[PDB]
Amino acid sequence: GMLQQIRGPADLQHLSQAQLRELAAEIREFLIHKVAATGGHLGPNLGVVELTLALHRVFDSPHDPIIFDTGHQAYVHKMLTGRSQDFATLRKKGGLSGYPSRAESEHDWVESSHASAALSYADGLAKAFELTGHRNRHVVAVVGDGALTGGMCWEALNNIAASRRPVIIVVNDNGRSYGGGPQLLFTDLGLKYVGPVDGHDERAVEVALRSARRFGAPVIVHVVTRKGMGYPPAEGPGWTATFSDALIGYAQKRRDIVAITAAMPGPTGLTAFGQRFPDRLFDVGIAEQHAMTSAAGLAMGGLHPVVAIYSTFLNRAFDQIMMDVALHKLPVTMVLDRAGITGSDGASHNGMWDLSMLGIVPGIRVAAPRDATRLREELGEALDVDDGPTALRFPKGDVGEDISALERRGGVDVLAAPADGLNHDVLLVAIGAFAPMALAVAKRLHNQGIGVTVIDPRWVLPVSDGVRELAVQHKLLVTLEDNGVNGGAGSAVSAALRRAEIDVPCRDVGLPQEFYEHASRSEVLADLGLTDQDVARRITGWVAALGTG
Amino acid sequence: MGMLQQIRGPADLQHLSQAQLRELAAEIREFLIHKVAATGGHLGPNLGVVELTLALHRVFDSPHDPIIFDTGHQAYVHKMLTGRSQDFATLRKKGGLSGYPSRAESEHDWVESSHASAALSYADGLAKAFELTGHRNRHVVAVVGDGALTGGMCWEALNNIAASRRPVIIVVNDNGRSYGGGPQLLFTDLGLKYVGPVDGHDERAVEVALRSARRFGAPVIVHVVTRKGMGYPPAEPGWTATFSDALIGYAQKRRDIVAITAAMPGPTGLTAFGQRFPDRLFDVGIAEQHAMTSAAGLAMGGLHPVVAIYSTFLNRAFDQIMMDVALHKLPVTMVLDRAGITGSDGASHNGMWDLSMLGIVPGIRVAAPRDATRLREELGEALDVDDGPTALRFPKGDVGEDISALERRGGVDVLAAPADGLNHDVLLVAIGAFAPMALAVAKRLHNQGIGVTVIDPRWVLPVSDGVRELAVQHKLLVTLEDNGVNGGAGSAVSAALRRAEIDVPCRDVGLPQEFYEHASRSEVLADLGLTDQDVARRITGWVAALGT
Ligand SMILES: CCCCOP(=O)(O)[C@](C)(O)c1sc(CCOP(=O)(O)OP(=O)(O)O)c(C)[n+]1Cc1cnc(C)nc1N
Ligand SMILES: CCCCOP(=O)(O)[C@](C)(O)c1sc(CCOP(=O)(O)OP(=O)(O)O)c(C)[n+]1Cc1cnc(C)nc1N
Ligand SMILES: [Mg+2]
Ligand SMILES: [Mg+2]
Repeated sequence: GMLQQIRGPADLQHLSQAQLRELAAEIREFLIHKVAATGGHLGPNLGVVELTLALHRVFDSPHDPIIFDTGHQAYVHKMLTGRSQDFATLRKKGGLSGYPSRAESEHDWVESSHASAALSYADGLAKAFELTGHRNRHVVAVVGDGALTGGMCWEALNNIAASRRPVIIVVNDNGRSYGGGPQLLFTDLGLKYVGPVDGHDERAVEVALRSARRFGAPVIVHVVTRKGMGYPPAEGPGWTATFSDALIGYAQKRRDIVAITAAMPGPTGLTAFGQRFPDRLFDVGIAEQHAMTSAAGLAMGGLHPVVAIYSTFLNRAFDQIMMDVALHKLPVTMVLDRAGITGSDGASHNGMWDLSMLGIVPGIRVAAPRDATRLREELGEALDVDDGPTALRFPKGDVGEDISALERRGGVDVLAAPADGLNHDVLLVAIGAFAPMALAVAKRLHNQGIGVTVIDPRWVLPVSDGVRELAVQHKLLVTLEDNGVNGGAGSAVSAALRRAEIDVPCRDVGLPQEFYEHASRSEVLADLGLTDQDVARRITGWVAALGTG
Repeated sequence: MGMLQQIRGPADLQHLSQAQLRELAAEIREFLIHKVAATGGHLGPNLGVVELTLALHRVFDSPHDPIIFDTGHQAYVHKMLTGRSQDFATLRKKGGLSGYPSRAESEHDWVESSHASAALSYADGLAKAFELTGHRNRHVVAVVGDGALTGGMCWEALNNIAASRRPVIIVVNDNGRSYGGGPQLLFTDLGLKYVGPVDGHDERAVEVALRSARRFGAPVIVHVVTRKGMGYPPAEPGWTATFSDALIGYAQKRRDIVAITAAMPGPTGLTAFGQRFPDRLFDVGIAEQHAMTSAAGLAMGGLHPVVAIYSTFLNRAFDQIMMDVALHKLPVTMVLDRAGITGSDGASHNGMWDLSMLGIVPGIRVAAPRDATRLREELGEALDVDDGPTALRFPKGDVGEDISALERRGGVDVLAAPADGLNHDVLLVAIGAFAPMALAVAKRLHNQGIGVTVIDPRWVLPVSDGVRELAVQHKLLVTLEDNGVNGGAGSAVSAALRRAEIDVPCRDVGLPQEFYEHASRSEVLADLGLTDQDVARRITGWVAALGT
């Protein structure tokens, strides 16, 4: 049993090639059984077993930093750096992170899962080691073919190529046979190129890595791997499926609708759209910037693009939404799935920034579906906005059960009104998927004699006349949102009331503006007090304090 | 008379002789010098593309063939050849010709954004649209400078363009080398057909290359070498100077300070820093994303980077600030010059987003200097924050005399207090460049018998204890900021008060969340009612409504 004997990378040093073959087979058996139980990125990690062995046989981590781009493929790295006994807890609260973690190991450097950044870290680290006079530190960046489609890699390669400071660029390419990688050639950029190397020939990978280190300047080592290598399998109604079906339905009648994904046609629900309309689906790679600006170009050509990008990753396209789409008043609809807490993938995956970021965009119209019917209606309304950008945001998981409104008042859906004998005390503005929690809050407060109107504004931005009209009829306004509080929906509602000379007290119940550790979505929300029990308690205290000072 | 006056549109070039195009180029240069020299416009970049622009409009049929300029500051010759040569007396003036292409001005203009490196992405989308709508024989031409080509968007776009035979012609206008600011990487062997290098001042040779590209039937790169300022040798007391001097002084003692610019060492005040510490200045090209994440890597190696990027361009680095710097709690200081209204470059240049964008970043610390001494002071404080990102933001132009405080309470500077005998009616939270306005507003209100405390919070984010402590002592809080109101400083102050159970009425006096047309900074502010007269009037109304 060799895996159990690996205390750290140096224990690989004197293994025979036969022993390394046996060890790699032990590693695959481990991954298959451990990751099947916890969930996680099985396929990408099976693909890098020999690559990771070779990296830790040639380089001296962390004196030689091994930076994983995206970081979802560092399980083998963790198993070879003292953490093989920790995988029962993988991606669980308090357990092993699904990405590298500096708190777990000195061998881990970058915790962000946002792709294509590794080479930029590498350039800065190499610059730092020169400035501090550290001898013989070899920065190694492991970059997938998908990550290599992102613009950050081009900026970093241009900067790296301007210097003889050694950076070793390991391209982990599983988009081709020895797929989702670059269409552009990177054999002739002006940087030394080694390969293509069979990334499941462990000794060949070491030979190439050793040649790269000897060269003493920037070098690209192109390694070809197979996703899921060694495991054939790898080699409840959700919001996504409701979106997919609704988009197809609208596009059957409207030929001007096109769809764009940044490398995630399946997860965004666009695969089925492309099957029906193959000429109207574009996969631009891991390139959210180009997704949005190419959408602007499509709209300048008369089309109405639907850009489906998971909330957190849309951060990369802020300036394109602002200067390429909004400045030109172009009809681009953005669909942000995985909005709000996602939980298991940690801080860099939670979609908790979109309402705050999109709120800076002049004239933007943003909707947060509360259920399946409202996702279908609001998508149709967005597709009917022809003079500027629109966005829909909704969480991962089971679609919310339909909640029909008591009445619609200036675009706002009234979901609950104060019961007879109770007054209009609290206006609870329920954003998106928090409608059920708001209704439960209203029932608890009812039992305490506190009258609550629950509304779903539908179109959260801009804040509508209906919200302002109902706000003046209540004594306290509470916004409940699955988004960071800073610049979020609650702050936007407060700002709109004050602009309208309405000074009803407002409170912003949302996610504190912090980076969250991995846990289940329900665990994160409970730890933050985003439960109907805790929210009702807070509102009780605010109501009792009214006029006390 | 001359030929330029006879050019009604591009087709009037069609039958000119080579000798005539040569005379016309010289007339265009003389015109550009007459109307742009010493005005603040982009003379050099436009002198560089006289022959290129003539050749483009001799080969392509705009706008059936869209000609998309990257950045757009080099489209003056394009405008002269598309019916606007009589409009240059108004260039970059309120109500006059834009400094960038404008769809309202001309069917020949497509992209109005000045943010660089986006043209090829527009071009990919446009080519895709023409295919989907069945338009024949529309050749999309993107004119991309060598500097713009250092931006990541170009690589994403070229990757996508290369996946299709849809005709996109990539005209690289390279003035970073002689026939530097351009890519270090080669683009001769990307898998895309490459033509050149072409002498960009040989108008005939440029036409020959463009015709070869136009008939190729697939994407093609045409590499044209131009000389910035061709034909005009001269083209061939500021906040920024205060920053420059302060940074050099701190780095003399702190060897761990490094500076990074995204292709603007001169305008950001970093040239003088590199001259003193040449190993500690990095120019990463037009690559704000790489600037921030390589800053993260430098910080991971034990250094304290100072990233100087103009406010509006920092939008491009939002996710790197968030997931590469802030997530790792790294000590990177961001210095945002041209913060607030800049005016003459129009909507895509005003630095009116940074307080709103930065406020989303968990834990961030953001300062807005009110004067030179506070820039020096707050920069030093930023450099001493070792556990997360800091930012300073300040406006273009000259810095006036220091504004002295009456006292500092909880980090907040009290600039004025209600006169003896007046009540504490208004807390006027003056952000950065608007401290003089706030003091003028307070004097007007004083004459009306309204007592105002004016504070400079210095560190606007997070909102400080001092702001909360003073707010409860007043009947009204007004935040005055040179930033968009949505998610800006005023909304942040309001949110902090409400989180602390303080319901004192707050008003957010800032820039409406709109894209502004070009005009002078003072004109934009006046048009918005951001003057001490107008703001005092609004506050008078709010105070009258509260009574007491
Ligand atoms: C179970 C839930 C787990 C969610 O996490 P995910 O969605 O699996 C992940 C890691 O995140 C990835 S990997 C990936 C392709 C890598 O392709 P590539 O680099 O070739 O790697 P490979 O696996 O082939 O080895 C993409 C597109 N994403 C999302 C993503 C999108 N946009 C940006 C800027 N950054 C991202 N990080
Ligand atoms: C006096 C007021 C006028 C301000 O306007 P500026 O600052 O001149 C301008 C146009 O903006 C430019 S041009 C330029 C180099 C172009 O280099 P290149 O493409 O090679 O052009 P060329 O050599 O032909 O001039 C750069 C860096 N900037 C700023 C800039 C920075 N970051 C981003 C994302 N986008 C920008 N647009
Ligand atoms: Mg891959
Ligand atoms: Mg140039």
